[PDB]
Amino acid sequence: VKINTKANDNSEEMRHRFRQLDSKLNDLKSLLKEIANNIK
Amino acid sequence: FSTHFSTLVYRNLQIAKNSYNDALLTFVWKLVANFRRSFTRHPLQALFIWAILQNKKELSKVIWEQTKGCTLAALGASKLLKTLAKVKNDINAAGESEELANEYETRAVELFTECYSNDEDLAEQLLVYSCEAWGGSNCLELAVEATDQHFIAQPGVQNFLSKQWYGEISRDTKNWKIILCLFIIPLVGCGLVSFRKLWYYVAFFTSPFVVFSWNVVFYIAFLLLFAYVLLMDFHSVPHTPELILYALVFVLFCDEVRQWYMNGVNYFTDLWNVMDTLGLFYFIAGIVFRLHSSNKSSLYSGRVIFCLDYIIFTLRLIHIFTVSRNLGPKIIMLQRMLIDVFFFLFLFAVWMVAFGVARQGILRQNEQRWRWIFRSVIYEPYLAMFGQVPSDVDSTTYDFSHCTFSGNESKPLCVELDEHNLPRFPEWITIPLVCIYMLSTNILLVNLLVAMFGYTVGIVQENNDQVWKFQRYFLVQEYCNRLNIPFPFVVFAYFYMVVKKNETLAWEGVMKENYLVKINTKANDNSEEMRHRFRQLDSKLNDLKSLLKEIANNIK
Amino acid sequence: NLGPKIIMLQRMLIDVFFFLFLFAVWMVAFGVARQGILRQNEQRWRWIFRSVIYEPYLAMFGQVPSDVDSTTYDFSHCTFSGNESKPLCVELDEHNLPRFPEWITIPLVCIYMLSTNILLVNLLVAMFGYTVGIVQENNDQV
Ligand SMILES: [Ca+2]
Repeated sequence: VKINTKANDNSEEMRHRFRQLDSKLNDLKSLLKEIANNIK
Repeated sequence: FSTHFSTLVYRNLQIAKNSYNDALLTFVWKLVANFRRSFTRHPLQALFIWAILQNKKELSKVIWEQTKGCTLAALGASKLLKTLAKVKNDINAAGESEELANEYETRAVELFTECYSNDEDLAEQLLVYSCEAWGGSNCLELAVEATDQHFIAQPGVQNFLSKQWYGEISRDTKNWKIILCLFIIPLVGCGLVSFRKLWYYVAFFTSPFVVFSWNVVFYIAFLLLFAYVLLMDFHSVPHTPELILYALVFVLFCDEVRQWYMNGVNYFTDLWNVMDTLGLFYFIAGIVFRLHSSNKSSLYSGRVIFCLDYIIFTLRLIHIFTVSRNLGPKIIMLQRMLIDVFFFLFLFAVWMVAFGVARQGILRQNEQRWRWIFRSVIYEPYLAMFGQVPSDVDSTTYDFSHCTFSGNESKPLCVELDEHNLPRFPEWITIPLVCIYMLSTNILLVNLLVAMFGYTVGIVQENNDQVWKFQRYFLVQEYCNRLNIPFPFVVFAYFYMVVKKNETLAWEGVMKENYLVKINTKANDNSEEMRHRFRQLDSKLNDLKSLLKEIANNIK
Repeated sequence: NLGPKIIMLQRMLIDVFFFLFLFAVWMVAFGVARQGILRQNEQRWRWIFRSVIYEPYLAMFGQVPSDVDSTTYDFSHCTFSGNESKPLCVELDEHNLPRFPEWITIPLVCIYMLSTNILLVNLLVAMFGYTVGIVQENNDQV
């Protein structure tokens, strides 16, 4: 467990957070497109 | 090569290559003249040389990368750059030339690592390959005549040279057991000793290693026998062992003469050969002296010269034995450290002269004898620095009342003429000066040198090993030039000789491609993809905003 | 804390071996050139070996032996006959004149003294130096 923690101590979670942010932005864009389609 | 080549560097290059002491420079000059005079072929070599000459590092690197003969091209380019860099006196051109030469040398060194690791046999085959019209010579032939000890110091090259020196002997046995196996005639009994990985019996003698061991045994035996002949027995008429000594020494002289004949130019430049040549030159004078007994004691004088040369032979004994595994490296650093010896000798000598000057101040008004003035001034402080201080003549022994005032008597030392039978020499300044000299020399200057020597070792100890490895090569090469032959049969063989006298490149290219891929991966390992990901995210956000604007426009 | 110092000597003995060899060759040369002064023929293994070994062996440590020829000049005490067991001798003087020339013998004494007493000895201290600090860290473990 200690070895795994040392390996994980890289602290690169910002990349995953950015990926999640991009996914959320894509979801928002898809929701906007769906709203536009529903309006039309 | 004529129009775009220009003349700024062409004139200097031609002038320097007219007499540059480099065969590669002569070949380059000939190629340049042919290109200008013209108005396998190896054209890409000429193109690469052109690229290198005007200090175009990126263009030269690309052209080299395109050329097939990457390793040899890089080696020779680095050699030529280092050779021609310093002819120009510019402080800017020299820096760029040195930087490019070092970059290319390290580039080739790092390239060869992957090739050696992937296939040792492929590397071994590649190194020994005559080039085509581009200064044809093997890899190590260029490397050794290029300095660049870093390339030859790499472990793979050292292992190759070790196996070459071993030759037809398989390295699977302890060194001591192999040494003992040299002395045993049959190899059948020594099953445990790894001779190989009567035919195989005769294969053993062909190893240069065994030849070198036999040579040192013979040389030490010769030294001992020659010393016995010189000192133990000497007569007006020479006798059997003396004649055999002449025979043996002429055998060695002939071997050295053959070595000189093989390489005349480097013989004079080489330092070690000079000492043995001088020793032989004095030895022939020794024979001349012993020829005719013109005077009753005229033979002892020549025996003196014989002995003086014997000293030089004793030194050559160490000279030849230089490289011996862990023993050899210690010898080299002494050559570099001799500067400290020189400086210490000078500094101590001046103090010696002053103390000798002040020793004679006690003595009589006028020595009037070069013999004793020189003898005393030199000899006395020379002991004091080592032991048994001489000032005991004046202080420790006070007055011994033994002086030969008359010049006829050859008696050491004297005392200044006593006044009214009273010893006039005053102690109150003479003895303190003795103490000052003792303190200055025995305990300060001596103990300085130890400290000095200290810094000389640790600072330069790391590099020393490399040099030793380099030196190792030379001996191998030498014993590779003479192959294997016993000394007495060696003389006869020399006389007889005097009477008589593709796929690897493709593999290297593939390895170079793999190495370039590795270099590209190392460059790309920066791991800066997050910037590109952020740029893509911004582009996606802009696209979403544009889509929203388009939807709004469609609604309106 | 006493024990660790012993081990490093075993590793450092290589320096002792190398120094012994290098000093021995110089010793042999100087012993060769010491006997050049002496009579044409020693004809006695006993004294030739005794002198050649023993003399430079002191010179390297102390009380240089060349005082037989230079410092003491000629003592006029030689047993030319082999029967007499007397140390040392002088080359047969020509017309009662000591034939041994100083102008080369004494300089050689000085060269040997410089080579051995102050250079080869003071080398070993330096050498030993690097042997310690480089390997001192590991020694404790052993
Ligand atoms: Ca030689």
